[PDB]
Amino acid sequence: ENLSDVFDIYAICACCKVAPTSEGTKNEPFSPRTFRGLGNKGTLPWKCNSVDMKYFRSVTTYVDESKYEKLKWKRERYLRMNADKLQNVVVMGRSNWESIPKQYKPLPNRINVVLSKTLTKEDVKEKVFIIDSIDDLLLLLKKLKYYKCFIIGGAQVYRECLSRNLIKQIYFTRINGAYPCDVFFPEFDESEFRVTSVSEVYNSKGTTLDFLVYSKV
Ligand SMILES: NC(=O)C1=CN([C@@H]2O[C@H](COP(=O)(O)OP(=O)(O)OC[C@H]3O[C@@H](n4cnc5c(N)ncnc54)[C@H](OP(=O)(O)O)[C@@H]3O)[C@@H](O)[C@H]2O)C=CC1
Ligand SMILES: CCc1nc(N)nc(N)c1-c1ccc(Cl)cc1
Repeated sequence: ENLSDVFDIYAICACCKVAPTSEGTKNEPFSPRTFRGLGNKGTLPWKCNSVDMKYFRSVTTYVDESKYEKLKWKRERYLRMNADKLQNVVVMGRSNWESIPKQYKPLPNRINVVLSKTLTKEDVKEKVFIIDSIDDLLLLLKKLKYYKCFIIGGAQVYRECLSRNLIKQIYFTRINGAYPCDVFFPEFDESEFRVTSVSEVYNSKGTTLDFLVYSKV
């Protein structure tokens, strides 16, 4: 009855502290969420961060063949009632797909999926599934051999999956720095997600950061 568990749908993101503004109705100097800044002008708020990229890459790439068996059965039973290299699935919005550096798209060692009702195969020469909605993602997953399904961006992609309770875990990176932002991470029922992993602190050129993991418990 839990699709996020049956199809191992997780979410991964990186958020920073929002940089204040002296004009407008959007300045929150006492926000209860110190880390809510997701993007700024179609780009990352902090630009580049070697550690986070390394972490994100590792996480969304790692596969354990010695664990797929259990997963295959879990999905077979559900479906009831192709010798393809085992890989994870990454799901992104059109913007995110259009920002990836040419030499990184499609994401290496990963099955890429882009949510869009505008793009077409004719215009994208790279291998990647294009879907109209989350419902189509579900369909795709029901008939696709993969390890885990990672949602990597952006705002609305995250917001629809949460509200539809399709998220088993959340990989949350906390960038410790203030940056101007215009896109933020959506809010969710914190109560149904308990923090199950708290990493040590890390440093990326004076900018500290850490990695958390919440599990729908
Ligand atoms: N720090 C982090 O971890 C992350 C940061 N970001 C940042 O976020 C900003 C991008 O934000 P945003 O424009 O929201 O990004 P998206 O990548 O979601 O692009 C929006 C577009 O994606 C499509 N889309 C989004 N949701 C859906 C949906 N539910 N169904 C179908 N299509 C959908 C639409 O395409 P169409 O119009 O073709 O239908 C849409 O107009 C950037 O600055 C990026 O760097 C993004 C992810 C993670
Ligand atoms: C390395 C950035 C990064 N770090 C973390 N922690 N989570 C993410 N989801 C992304 C990310 C954002 C946009 C694209 Cl297009 C690909 C990945």
